[PDB]
Amino acid sequence: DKKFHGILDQGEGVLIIFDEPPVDKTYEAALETIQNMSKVVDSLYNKAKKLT
Amino acid sequence: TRPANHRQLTFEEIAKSAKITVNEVELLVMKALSVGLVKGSIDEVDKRVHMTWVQPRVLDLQQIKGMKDRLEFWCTDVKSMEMLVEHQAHDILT
Amino acid sequence: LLKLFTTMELMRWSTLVEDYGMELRKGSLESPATDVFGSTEEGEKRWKDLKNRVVEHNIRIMAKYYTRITMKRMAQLLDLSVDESEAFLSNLVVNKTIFAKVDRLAGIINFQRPKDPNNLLNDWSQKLNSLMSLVNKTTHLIAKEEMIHNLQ
Amino acid sequence: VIDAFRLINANHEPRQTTSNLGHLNKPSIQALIHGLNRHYYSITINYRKNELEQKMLLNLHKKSWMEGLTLQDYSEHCKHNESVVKEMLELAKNYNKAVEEEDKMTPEQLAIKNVGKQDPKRHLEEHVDVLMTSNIVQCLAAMLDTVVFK
Amino acid sequence: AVQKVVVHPLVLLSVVDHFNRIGKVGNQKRVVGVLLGSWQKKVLDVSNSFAVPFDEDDKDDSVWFLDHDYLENMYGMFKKVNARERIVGWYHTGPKLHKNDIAINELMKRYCPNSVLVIIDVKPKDLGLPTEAYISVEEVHDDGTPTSKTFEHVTSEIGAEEAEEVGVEHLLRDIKDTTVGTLSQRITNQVHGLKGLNSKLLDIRSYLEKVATGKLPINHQIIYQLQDVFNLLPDVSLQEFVKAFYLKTNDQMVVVYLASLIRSVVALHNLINNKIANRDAEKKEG
Repeated sequence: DKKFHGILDQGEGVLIIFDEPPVDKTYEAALETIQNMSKVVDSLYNKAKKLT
Repeated sequence: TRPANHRQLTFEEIAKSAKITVNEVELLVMKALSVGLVKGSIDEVDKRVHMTWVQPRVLDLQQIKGMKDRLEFWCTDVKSMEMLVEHQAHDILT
Repeated sequence: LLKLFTTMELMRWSTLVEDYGMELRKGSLESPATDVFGSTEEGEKRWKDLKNRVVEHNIRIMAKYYTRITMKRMAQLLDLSVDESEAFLSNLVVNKTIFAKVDRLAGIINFQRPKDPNNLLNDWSQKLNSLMSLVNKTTHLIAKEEMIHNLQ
Repeated sequence: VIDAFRLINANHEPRQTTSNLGHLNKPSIQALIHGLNRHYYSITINYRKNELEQKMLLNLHKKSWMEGLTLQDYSEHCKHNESVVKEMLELAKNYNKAVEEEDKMTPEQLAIKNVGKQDPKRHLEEHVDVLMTSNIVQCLAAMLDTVVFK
Repeated sequence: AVQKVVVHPLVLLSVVDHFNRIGKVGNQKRVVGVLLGSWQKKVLDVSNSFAVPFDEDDKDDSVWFLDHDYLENMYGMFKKVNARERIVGWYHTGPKLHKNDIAINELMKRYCPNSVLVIIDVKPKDLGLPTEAYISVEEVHDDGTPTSKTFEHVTSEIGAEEAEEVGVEHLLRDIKDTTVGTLSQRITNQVHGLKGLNSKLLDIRSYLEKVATGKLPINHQIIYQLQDVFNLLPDVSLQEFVKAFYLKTNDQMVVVYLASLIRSVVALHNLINNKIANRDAEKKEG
């Protein structure tokens, strides 16, 4: 349930602790923008027909 | 004396060049840092020590030449890469 | 006592008790004692308190330098067996006093915070900027010396 | 806005002509209304400058040399980049929502489509130029330093 | 201590006019005057200047005249014209620091104890600011023993009010290239900064040559400073540093890549619109 940060080690009876930034919030924005302009290119194609 | 790149001593070398047992070396460097002679840290785990800087010390007329030669190398590098930038960037900035 | 508590260097409880032990707790006829460390129960409590403060100052002083220090060596230098020194460090960290990670599995006490690449490059930048300013200052002193010695 | 004058007497033409140097300025309506070329006449103004004046006027806007090779607080760099990209996300959504139009819109109606309403295309152009210039400059400075100082 | 000193374009141009007028008068190699201004809590503000007759003996640096009576009269008249401005320091147009400077400053120090000296070169053979500011302070040595007065450099810059900005921008119609985009941030720097660094390093090297060849004596504070300088220089072969540099370069690249994608899509859209417009114009024309 993500109460704290780390993971066990069975057999050895250890408990590691660390600190992780699971996300960066500057690649997610880029991926969403790539998707949005994929939709825009689809729109241009749908508007490329009139040229034919 | 140790070159700038390495400058990472070992306890055993302290003990052999200061005539002290390894156990009591740590207090020596601890104190040296405390007074203000050298900045750095200690690695008790690995029995090493990093000296990021040593108090300035007067130099004779030989080390002066070494420092001048290092400055020549620096100036040559700087000019080389100023030229690289200007040439590769000529068309835009005429 | 004041200087010892302001100088930055490890101090041994043994030395403090041997020298000032009598001048503080049992008092002096020439120099009157104070109720600070008398025989009352509060006297024992404040004596424990002074022990605690010497230990915590020792911990902090090795916590400025000493990136890494084996648990055994810290405990030996602090004059405690392994367990009590470990408990003291754990309490100190939990209280936010000092920062350090006990690697109980390898017996190492790391005093170094994480180095995110952002901070690493920022330190590099600060170093370059200081280099630049020192170049400028050395040139000013050179101009001054040349002015003072060259017109002649 | 500046001009040099002199007084016409009560006498004809106030001055004689031997070039086009007088007639190049098209005097303004307000100056005429208030008496130009009737009681006073203008004179051409020249801002001629010597060599040292030229050399210092060019030397005002010049920053120190250190400023040229200073990076930015990298954390501020990343924050600025992520902020602009998080803006480009919504600008791209609006660009999609706006390109679908421009076919179902009268040739005149478009000239008013953009009054009081954000336009995605121009803002995207501006942000792209900003991002790309800033990042190129920071990268080049980082590499140039990486070489120069040892 | 002064954290910063801001001069105004009018002062620079007035000093240049002064030097031109005297040189036209001739038989001089430096000019001296005053500087008027106010304070803004350690952020000085120089705003105006006037002349002060002065003459010197080039051969021996112990003979000089400076009509301080002229200074007092002009301060009276200027203070009559503009009250908000009071004497701030003094300026001179010699290339680099002279020996009399401490003498004059101690003379000037009566009118303003916190007097800052501003040198305005009028013939810049370099790529850098045209002014240098200096403040006189007592220097106590660990071995240099006698306590003299030496100039400590203080940060200086150029600043202008809206009227001055308008006028200068008007006169600057002799050359102009704004291109605030990448062109400026790559001509104003990178090249400029490297050129300046090279010139400074070359001055340090000339002095080092002179000391080593015996033409001068040895100065120990300089040697300690240079040792600190060489100790600051970073090392670029540490895996940690390489890792960090690559990480950051990669992030910068992803952003530029997104930017270029955006731009390509927009340009293609523009081509399509132009093509459609041409086709429609032809069909209507046919």
